[PDB]
Amino acid sequence: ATSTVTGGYAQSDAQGQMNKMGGFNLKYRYEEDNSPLGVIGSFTYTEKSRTASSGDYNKNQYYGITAGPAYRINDWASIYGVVGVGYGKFQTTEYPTYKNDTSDYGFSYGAGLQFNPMENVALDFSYEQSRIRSVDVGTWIAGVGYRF
Repeated sequence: ATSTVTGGYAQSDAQGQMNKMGGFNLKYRYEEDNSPLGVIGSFTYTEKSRTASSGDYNKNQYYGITAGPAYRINDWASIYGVVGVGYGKFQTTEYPTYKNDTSDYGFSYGAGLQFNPMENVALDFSYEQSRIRSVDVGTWIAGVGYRF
């Protein structure tokens, strides 16, 4: 078997891709004892706030669980479709309105991409998109790290 040890930074941004909201990442899955079959785990954690001069004071955190396998077509690369849900319950934490009416989910989906590994280097990507009504969310995650 193998364990592809990856992690890195992510930007979950919504309503207009402009927001550094990430924290850390770790991806860690097991590989099969016959086929070249792996599994691919996204985990996101958002713990950034964004001042400038307006008052975007990012309350709450997101939590986002997306999953799928990874398998080769013949023997070039291993990529697959991955699917999940994203839950965040934010609030405007400046203007005299506080939490308005927040609470919804979005079914995150996209593809999970995994690169040709090394003996101490891995390169893993997820790109997940969700919608809430008429606000898109996009989240990319870098999985850089090792493999053994």
